[PDB]
Amino acid sequence: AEAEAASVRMRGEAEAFAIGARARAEAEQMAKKAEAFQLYQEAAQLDMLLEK
Amino acid sequence: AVEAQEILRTDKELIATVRRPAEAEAHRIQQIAEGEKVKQVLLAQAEAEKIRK
Repeated sequence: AEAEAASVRMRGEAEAFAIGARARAEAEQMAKKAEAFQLYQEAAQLDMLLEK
Repeated sequence: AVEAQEILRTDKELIATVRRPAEAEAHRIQQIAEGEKVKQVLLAQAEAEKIRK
């Protein structure tokens, strides 16, 4: 039982740290998405609408 | 007198036949019950700490 508990603890901690890693990556990723979207005029919105 | 001696003999025979085996059976049952109780208590403790961990 102690071995199983340690296994669960360590695997869960590792996967939670991995979730945090993608979290930080995705946040720093979306910041630049917003920054790029800020420089969109009517032509770009028209392109997005006609692509969708 | 034949039957009186038979009474004494059958008294002793009934003793040796059922009175002492009853006591031995009682001792066996209580010993085995002690063993089973200790086993169940230990298993329950193991399961409880399993659940806790």
